Amino acid sequence: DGRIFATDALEVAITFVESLDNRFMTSTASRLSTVQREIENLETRLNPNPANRVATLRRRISELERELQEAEAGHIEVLETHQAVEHIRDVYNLASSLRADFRRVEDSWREADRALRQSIIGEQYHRGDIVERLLNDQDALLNTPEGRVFDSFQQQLRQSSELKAMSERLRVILSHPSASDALNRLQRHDLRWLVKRLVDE
Amino acid sequence: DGRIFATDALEVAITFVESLDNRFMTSTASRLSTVQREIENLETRLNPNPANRVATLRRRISELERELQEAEAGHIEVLETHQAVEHIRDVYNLASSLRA
Amino acid sequence: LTEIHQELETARKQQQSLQPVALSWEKYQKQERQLADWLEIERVKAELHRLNIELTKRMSEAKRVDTGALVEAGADLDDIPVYLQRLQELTEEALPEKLNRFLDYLNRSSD
Amino acid sequence: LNIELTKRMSEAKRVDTGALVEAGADLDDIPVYLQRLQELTEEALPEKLNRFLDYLNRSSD
Amino acid sequence: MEENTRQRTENYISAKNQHPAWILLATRRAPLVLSCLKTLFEKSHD
Amino acid sequence: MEENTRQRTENYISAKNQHPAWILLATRRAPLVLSCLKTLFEKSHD
Repeated sequence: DGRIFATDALEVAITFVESLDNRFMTSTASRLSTVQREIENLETRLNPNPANRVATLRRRISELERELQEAEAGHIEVLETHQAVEHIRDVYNLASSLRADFRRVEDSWREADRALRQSIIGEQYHRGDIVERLLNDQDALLNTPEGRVFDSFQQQLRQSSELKAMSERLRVILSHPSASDALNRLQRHDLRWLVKRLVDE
Repeated sequence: DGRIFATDALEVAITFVESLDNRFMTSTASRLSTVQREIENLETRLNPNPANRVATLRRRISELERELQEAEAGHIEVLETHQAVEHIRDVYNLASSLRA
Repeated sequence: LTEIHQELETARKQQQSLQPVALSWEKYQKQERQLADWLEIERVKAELHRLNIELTKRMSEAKRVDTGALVEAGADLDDIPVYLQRLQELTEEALPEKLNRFLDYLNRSSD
Repeated sequence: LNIELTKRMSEAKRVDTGALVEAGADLDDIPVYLQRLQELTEEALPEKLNRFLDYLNRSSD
Repeated sequence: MEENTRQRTENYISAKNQHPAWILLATRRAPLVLSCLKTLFEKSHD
Repeated sequence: MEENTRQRTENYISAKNQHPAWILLATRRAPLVLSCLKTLFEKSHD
């Protein structure tokens, strides 16, 4: 169009330079609990046994029930000045990774367009592998590698409720006094409008 | 001691080179649910209100009990082949990050 | 490099052979659905006979240039799915990877 | 059977070097192939083996 | 087995000589191009 | 405000000329050293 678009190669290089200077934590107490928690659901959502999903599920209520009984007595635990900062930083790093491979998906479709045209050009019976793809109204560019992960990512993103759910929680978190200590203006602003840009991207 | 130890600069360069070739995706269906849940638990464990936590855990117990009621009838949902692969990849990436 | 180029050329030939099989399978599916909806008939059955003849000829051609995966299956209608899968598995991953590899090694021996 | 025939017909076209290239792979083409077979069983094989043996004796000896 | 250590050196060399990311970094004018490109794409993605 | 685009180019140039990682990447023998060091440190961390 007369315009230059970034590719994954540029995004990879930019990532290296940005990480070159001070970069957020990843070997933290947080993101260790997160991996604890991520492994939790995966096995609960992976076991084919009905009973195990029964067994592992009930206990969570038992543990979940007990905590509130403590809560009713006024046993609410504020995290810390420093612990909250780390959790905010970890959350920022995890969220920021959601837009990492948007460029990579576009590259795949460009290549798929490249490969598809070559097959049409390089195949000696064009009449066959043209109608089979023209009469159809499917994607015709079905790059099932990154490009179908994007299709799945789209389905989760388009779901309402939850997306507005984060946006309110984010501004709640960005409002915390320790949040300004953890992040800076640029990082705070980027995190706040994160869901908006994800939809635009 | 006569031995060479790596520094953070070398680790950064090695990370860049390794990510140069094919690398696991983070803009996936998974790692979006993961961020949902992480922000959820951060919000629940950051609030200073006792009553808000009361409500949060009570709602979670309600949903969890409903899920188990569904499970007892044999309503266990295997994720998928591709979905399982994606979740495994996301978990691998998240864990591997720990030693950075 | 020549070994890699031979791998890529075989993959390209396999995909080129497979595509006509997918086309003919789609046409067979259309005709079979028309016949099933109908259930005069003899003409539909003869069309299905011709389409199956073309199907099996394409299957034999695809098995012709194959060097593996299609070896398990046979040139019969019940083996259509596997062939179809192979085609996808090529257009996705065999052909691109191979191609990339080739375009890498070519520049490794020259530049 | 028709399917079977055509498949074997294809196999023939696998190995022929132009003996039946012009011919197709349809039952209408059955006679052509048959004729070729008889030729391969009448003059081609015998006379060509005789030529091979004559060469292997005049040469190599 | 050193193949993983002899083949791997090949991949790095090929990556160094072929990947746009590494090529751009190794170029003696890398900071200028990256700074302009990063600034350009920071504001707009269309 | 262009300060974030001029100071940033300055930071990029400084990193390119000073940071061990970028210096190593830009060096014309980067693949060999990187491969050797990665192979060495893959097995032992003491």
